[PDB]
Amino acid sequence: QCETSPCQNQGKCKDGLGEYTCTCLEGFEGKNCELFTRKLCSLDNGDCDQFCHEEQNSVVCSCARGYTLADNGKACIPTGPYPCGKQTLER
Amino acid sequence: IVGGQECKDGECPWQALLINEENEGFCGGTILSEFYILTAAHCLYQAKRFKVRVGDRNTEQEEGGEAVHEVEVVIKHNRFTKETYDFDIAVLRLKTPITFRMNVAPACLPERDWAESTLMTQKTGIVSGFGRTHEKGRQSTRLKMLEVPYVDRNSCKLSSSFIITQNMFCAGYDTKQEDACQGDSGGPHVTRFKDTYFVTGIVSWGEGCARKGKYGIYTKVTAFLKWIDRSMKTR
Ligand SMILES: N=C(N)c1cccc(-c2cccc([C@H](CCCNc3ccncc3)C(=O)O)c2)c1
Ligand SMILES: [Ca+2]
Repeated sequence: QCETSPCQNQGKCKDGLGEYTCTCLEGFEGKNCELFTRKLCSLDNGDCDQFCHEEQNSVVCSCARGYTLADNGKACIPTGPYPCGKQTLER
Repeated sequence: IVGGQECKDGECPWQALLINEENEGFCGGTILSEFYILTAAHCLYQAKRFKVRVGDRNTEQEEGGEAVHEVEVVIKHNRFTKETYDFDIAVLRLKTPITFRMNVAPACLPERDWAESTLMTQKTGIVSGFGRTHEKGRQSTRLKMLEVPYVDRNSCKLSSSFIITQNMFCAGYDTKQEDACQGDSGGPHVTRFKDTYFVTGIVSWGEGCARKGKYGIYTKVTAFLKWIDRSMKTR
């Protein structure tokens, strides 16, 4: 299925059966790497779990005290059992 | 809170209650941390003496989990104005640290720029408290919450018979009988983003409660984020 060259923006097409797979390069998302990676906070909060600001025409996520920015650089990991802003839904 | 509903288990943990010398609530507040409560300066003039009780879900009776905390220091804003309620903000330092547990947790303080662009721009916010269930009714023995839409500034000013300063903002409905009321003042107004609640306002005032063509007036926290930062370092 890679014959048709379905991966856009020089995507890494990997053939299989009735399907194919695209491994997106730098700055691309979507089944075919056709969507533009998070460059602004106005669109999806830049994929950030909490705070978002732009550094060098690029999105940079951050979190509130009591959280740590995950390795993916989007999510926020609680450092304790009672981080701010989380409802205590225990029962 | 007029209209809205009672908070569900674990829903409004950042809610604090300023109880007077009779142990009766007269204002609310937001748990900012183990030692700090955010509230309205104007509430400071509505009680001879008060303490901050957290974890309460029903003021009717002791169900355990509640804890009353004595205030060590009161940090009221210097420019608080009694006529316009401008700068209607104050931070309370507790003598003893709150023990975060079920129905007792702080609300996040957002970074100013992001709150403005991403929080204040949300459709609604949430307000809670044990205040009047009706403009002239009794207070709620149960902690209630209410989702209130954000109201545009000019729309707010226009609808206000009193001055709306930049340290305030409007939230609520035009005629829909839902709003915060006396007793909720000082209480929290939080905006949710991806299931994380950030403090965005302080129940300040309003011409009546859930009045047609009238909205709820909140202290705009984003205007006092640095002030709150410095205040939380006091004593
Ligand atoms: N609907 C709400 N969202 C709301 C929330 C909290 C309190 C009130 C409220 C309702 C009726 C009377 C009073 C008064 C307070 C008088 C101050 N009035 C002003 C007017 C303009 N600028 C500053 C202060 C009371 O405490 O009895 C307060 C309304
Ligand atoms: Ca109780």
